[PDB]
Amino acid sequence: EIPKPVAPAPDILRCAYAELVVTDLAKSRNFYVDVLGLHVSYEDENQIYLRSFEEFIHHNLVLTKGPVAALKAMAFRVRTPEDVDKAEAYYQELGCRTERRKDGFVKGIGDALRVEDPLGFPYEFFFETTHVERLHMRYDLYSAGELVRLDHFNQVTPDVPRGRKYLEDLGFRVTEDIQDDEGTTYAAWMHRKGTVHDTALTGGNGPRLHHVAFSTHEKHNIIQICDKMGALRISDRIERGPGRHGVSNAFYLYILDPDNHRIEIYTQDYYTGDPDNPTITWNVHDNQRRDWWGNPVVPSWYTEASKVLDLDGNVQEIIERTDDSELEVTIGADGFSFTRAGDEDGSYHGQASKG
Amino acid sequence: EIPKPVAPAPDILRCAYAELVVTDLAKSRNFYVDVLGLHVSYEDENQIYLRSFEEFIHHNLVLTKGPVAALKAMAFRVRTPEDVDKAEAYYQELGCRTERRKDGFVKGIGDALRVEDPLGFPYEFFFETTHVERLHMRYDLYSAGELVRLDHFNQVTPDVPRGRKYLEDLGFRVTEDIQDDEGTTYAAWMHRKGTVHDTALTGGNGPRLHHVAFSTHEKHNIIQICDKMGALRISDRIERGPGRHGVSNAFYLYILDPDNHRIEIYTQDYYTGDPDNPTITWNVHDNQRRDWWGNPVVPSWYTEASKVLDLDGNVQEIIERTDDSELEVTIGADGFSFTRAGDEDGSYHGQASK
Amino acid sequence: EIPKPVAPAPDILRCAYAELVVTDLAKSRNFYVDVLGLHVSYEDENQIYLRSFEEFIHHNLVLTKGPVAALKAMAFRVRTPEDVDKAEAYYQELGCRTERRKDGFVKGIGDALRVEDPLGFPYEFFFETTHVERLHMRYDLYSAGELVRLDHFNQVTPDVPRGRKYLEDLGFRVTEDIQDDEGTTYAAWMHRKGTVHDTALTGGNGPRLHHVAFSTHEKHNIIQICDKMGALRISDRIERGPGRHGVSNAFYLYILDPDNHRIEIYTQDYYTGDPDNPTITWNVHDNQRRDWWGNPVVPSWYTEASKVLDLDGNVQEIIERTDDSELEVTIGADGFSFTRAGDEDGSYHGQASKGFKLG
Amino acid sequence: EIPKPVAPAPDILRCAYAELVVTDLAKSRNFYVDVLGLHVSYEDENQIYLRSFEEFIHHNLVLTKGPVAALKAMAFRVRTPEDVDKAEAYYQELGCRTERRKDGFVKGIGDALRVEDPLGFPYEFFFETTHVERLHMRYDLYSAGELVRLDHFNQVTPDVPRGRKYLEDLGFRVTEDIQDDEGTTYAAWMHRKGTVHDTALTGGNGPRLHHVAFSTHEKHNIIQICDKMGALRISDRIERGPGRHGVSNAFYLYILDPDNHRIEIYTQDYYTGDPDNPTITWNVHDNQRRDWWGNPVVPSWYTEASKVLDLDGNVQEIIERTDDSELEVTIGADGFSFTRAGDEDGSYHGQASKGFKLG
Ligand SMILES: [Ca+2]
Ligand SMILES: [Cl-]
Ligand SMILES: [Cl-]
Ligand SMILES: [Cl-]
Ligand SMILES: [Cl-]
Ligand SMILES: [Mn+2]
Ligand SMILES: [Mn+2]
Ligand SMILES: [Mn+2]
Ligand SMILES: [Mn+2]
Repeated sequence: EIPKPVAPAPDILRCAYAELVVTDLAKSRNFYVDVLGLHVSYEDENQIYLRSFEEFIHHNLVLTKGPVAALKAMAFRVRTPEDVDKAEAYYQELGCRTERRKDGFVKGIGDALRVEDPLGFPYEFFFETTHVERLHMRYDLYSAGELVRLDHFNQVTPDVPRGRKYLEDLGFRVTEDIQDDEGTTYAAWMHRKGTVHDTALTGGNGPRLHHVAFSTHEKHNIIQICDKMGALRISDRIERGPGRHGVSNAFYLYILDPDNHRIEIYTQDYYTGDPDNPTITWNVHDNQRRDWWGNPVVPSWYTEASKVLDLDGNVQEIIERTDDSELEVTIGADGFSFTRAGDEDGSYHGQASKG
Repeated sequence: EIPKPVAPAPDILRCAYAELVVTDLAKSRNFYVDVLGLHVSYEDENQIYLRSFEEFIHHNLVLTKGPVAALKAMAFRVRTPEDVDKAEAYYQELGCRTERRKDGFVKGIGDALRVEDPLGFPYEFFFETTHVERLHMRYDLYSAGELVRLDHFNQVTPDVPRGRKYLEDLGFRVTEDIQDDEGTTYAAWMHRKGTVHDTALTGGNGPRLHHVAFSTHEKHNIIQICDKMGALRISDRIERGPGRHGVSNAFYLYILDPDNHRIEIYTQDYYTGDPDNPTITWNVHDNQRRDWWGNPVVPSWYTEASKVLDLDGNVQEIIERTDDSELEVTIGADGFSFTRAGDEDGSYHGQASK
Repeated sequence: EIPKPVAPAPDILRCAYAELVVTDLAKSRNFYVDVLGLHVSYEDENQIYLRSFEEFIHHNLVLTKGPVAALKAMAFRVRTPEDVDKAEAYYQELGCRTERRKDGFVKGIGDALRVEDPLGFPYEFFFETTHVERLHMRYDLYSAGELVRLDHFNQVTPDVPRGRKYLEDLGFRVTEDIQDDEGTTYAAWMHRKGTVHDTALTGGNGPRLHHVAFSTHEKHNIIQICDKMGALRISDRIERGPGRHGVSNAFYLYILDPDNHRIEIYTQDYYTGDPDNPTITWNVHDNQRRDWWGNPVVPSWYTEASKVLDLDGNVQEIIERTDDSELEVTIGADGFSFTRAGDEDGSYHGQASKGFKLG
Repeated sequence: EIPKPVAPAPDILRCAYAELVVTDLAKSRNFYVDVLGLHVSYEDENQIYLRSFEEFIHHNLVLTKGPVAALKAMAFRVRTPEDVDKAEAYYQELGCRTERRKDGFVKGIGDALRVEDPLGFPYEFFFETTHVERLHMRYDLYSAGELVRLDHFNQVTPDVPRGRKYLEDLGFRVTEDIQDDEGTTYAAWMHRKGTVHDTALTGGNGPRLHHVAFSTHEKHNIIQICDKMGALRISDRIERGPGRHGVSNAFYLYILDPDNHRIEIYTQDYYTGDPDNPTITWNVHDNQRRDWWGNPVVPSWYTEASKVLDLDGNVQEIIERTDDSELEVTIGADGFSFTRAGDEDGSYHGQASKGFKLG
């Protein structure tokens, strides 16, 4: 349904940064800098530019003060300056609204193209960026919970197959998905950089941003984030986890920022860079697909997500999913999940796992 | 109201082993050897004797085939042979039924006393045991989920202050407990060996054995047990966790064996060996007391536990707790918990967290 | 010196496998399977095919019985079948000997090109491979020392800049190097897959193979390998480490197989996939460049490496390095190393760090 | 030849704290607080009082400014106030100099006894101490290299059996030792608290203090301390390690403070609280006894140690060891070590393991 342009797709390297609108810059600074330990590349009264421990581009996260908390831009770095031209022609062919600024939208980025994409998301494509001191060996700064890289974005959208075809045309390769036996797709993960993903589509009402994810080196670094949150008596801002994912095989944690923006901490997925990387499809009723240990997924994880803005800074209208709901079919009143396919023992009827 | 005997208490070193009755020995062997990686000290068609990586006594766990799954004995090692005689005099004065076997009840244990204690639990006291190869440097045998020591037992009993005073008289020192402002005690942790505990009392219907706990070296060893259970498609046997405890500060996991005996995997609690070790009391409504990260405690954790046997091998009758229920006051319809004391944000009412 | 062909370079994905010749197959199997825990894809009386925990191609290591222990092939996977044709044309233009086998040189590989490259190394390029069960979530098999991926090769060659230019034309990008203030390059690291490297050049007499490297998930996995070697009373086969590298920032260990092939265990380097990834140059006299903690580099690490074979299976003759020796200028008799640039305190004159001298 | 007193020994709980004299209080503070992350209980211009993450007594380390860097006191906590009286009666019957202060020698300690013991060391015994906030759940403060407990002291003394007999009479139980086949003892480890040790004797010229040891939770915490020292460009202050010990089975690191006082970081030894805990005796020529991975022990580890003070604050005279030297018999020019007992393969003669000789 989204047509494949004649124009060549831009060569996209990876997810690079997100710009998030926040309502209280000081509260958000405390969360991202004092709790999570992200490093400040630049800040003033209106914005905070933050980067992970191993990054050399200017930033991985921009917090911009504004009236309505929302995603303003999800940015991907492209391989060459000429790929920004290619992006612009590609989205024009798709009949999408675009805006190009030779000196960038945010500090530390040069020539950049922002677009309202066919799923209603604000994508940015850029090459030029101000290099900063790469802190990868600054063990004098290293926190027990250190965030080392930006890993991926996750987007909520009502029609996953529609979105998947579009991202595949753009060069993303699907690595894992969740489907049922009746032709419904609930989620898909897709990559450029050779990890399990750079973005993912989660079926639900949208456009909304589900989360932004950062990596740590080791599993104990994620445990430390939880332990620190207990010590600060903000354990209520731990939403889900820590756990092992089924899809992706990564160790994970979901926490909530002061404006409820969801942040995932993630580590130790696998290499997907080969072009015949085997795709893995999970059944939606498999209770090890999201948490490998079978821990229940809290309904807020399925229902809550962040608003996204269009290029004028207004919130995008939400379009309702009409396909089956992953919440309803697994943990709702008529839901079902299994531990072992075909075994009644360890299955759950009309409720979540573990009691 | 259990009287302190005039006879001197035995000098208890530590928790040493449990004897669990299991209904299918082969299934049980799979779980404890093939899944959990415990080391075989002896086996035959009726029993399997198992030890942890760093143990030098004969075993930490005896699995005995029997008709009804139950705890048969929770055993403590005493300091000297003469302490077995002390234990016998002590429990006799308490009015308890005792049985002394000079050659032991199980293989690899010598002179031993088993008793039906004042709380209805089958306790064993022994000194003599057959030493075996201590495997602590056998990294050729080390598993990614390696269980390295036996850490503690946890007992369900209806009146916590009654049992606590009894265990204090026996020389156990309380390290942590959970109470409310009305003065109810819901749980207590107490030690001999200088860790947070050797045994613990959980308020509930009893006597029942809540769990036996083994320790690992590191947190990732516990993660691996979860990951392995996923791969074996037995994730339904993960009951609760993994988590960080409030009480004890240990990283933890609870899993269920084939007869629904609960095993805890545990690491990185703190030193309690000083006699004035500060005792920590948590409020029952504090949602970080059990899981520090505020994860909810599943009802089964409060309501399910193993039967225990008397010295004839019959199941001990159960006494209902009359004091307030921790389940009811925290996650029941009239329950509540808080993240920050006095703050409605982050509080849960008639509802568990998350 | 090595000219850039007009013919386009093949699109190389990653290092994929090495074929090592071994003298006693059972002894080598004991090391790679029983000690290190690699997974057997296939074996017979002549060869063992092994893969890492997360691999889905047929193998990462082939062990082949032969009279003389040596590297027979270092293999790189290319993006498409047509890239194997490109590789053949590209190396033919370079004037190199090449051999094309439509059904592969080893089991589990299809159409494959082997070349004697301009530096004397036996490279293989292929696309087609038999997929196997990817064991990445088989935690029922996971070892305390589990090797999860093949990471890189490291090659000993006398003229590092000559080889560096050749690999750059082939599309490898240099991520780090070691140089001095007098124009000498002692080593360079270069990648295709977006980690610090897929291969590396170490200055010395060559061609010889320095090592093949496998990665683990965490640092404790590497510690466990050491601990297990102690328990098996083969700690004499731990050559160097464990440590933190300066170059690459990875945690590491070097061990020696039964034929003295060196294997590295490696974890937690950083992302290099951006095309303007900053290139890091370390000075050869910086005592934190190889081991970040300043631990001395044992002389065998600089002097010993494996023979490599030509396409006929004969050993390649060794060409002597005439550029300065990293060993000699850092830990030799007239050597020098520093902890802090410009500070005499924490410097070493004519011996290694931490109170040691060359044996 | 130290007789067993008729007076009963005090009941000793554990090692509790050390008082180290340091020459520059600010530079020592940088090391212990800014580099190592210890927690300040009290400080002024003359002294800094430091504790570990899980401690509830007032301190584990007192840094006292003075002209000559040295150990001033190694303190053990006793079980009851009455045990301080017992310590006094015990050491008086041994004919040792004692000094008793009802209000303590350092802040946060009450009634305390210091003695110049039969081996020349300044021991303190106390019960009373000021309790402080136990930081064990303060994960808002927890550093990547967090030191969680004080674990042990290690003493250099010329005659190990003489010292060991005396400590056994004091209630310490030997867990491990190192000996040769001709009856020389090189080192012994001994405990009260149910870990491998609270103190240890290392054969050498003495009295000198070899080190004080702190524990971490996990192995990666020790790795971080090394990594941080590299980042701070003070890797020259990493003396030995990191490694796995043979004796004790603990993961370890040795670093040097600004006055060259040696600090060990240590984790994951085993339980010794049972009274028949099996001893382990290692052969001095076993190259896995100190480092299980066979890494060489730097000569400074055998030769260098801190001065100790008498009760007047003057340095104790040093007595030379007449028994054989562990350095000499293992890594010296006539030394040897083995990987496998009886096997020439993996053995080292007249040099250290891994390819080094003494610097
Ligand atoms: Ca020069
Ligand atoms: Cl998920
Ligand atoms: Cl709990
Ligand atoms: Cl290196
Ligand atoms: Cl040692
Ligand atoms: Mn995610
Ligand atoms: Mn427990
Ligand atoms: Mn390497
Ligand atoms: Mn020590």
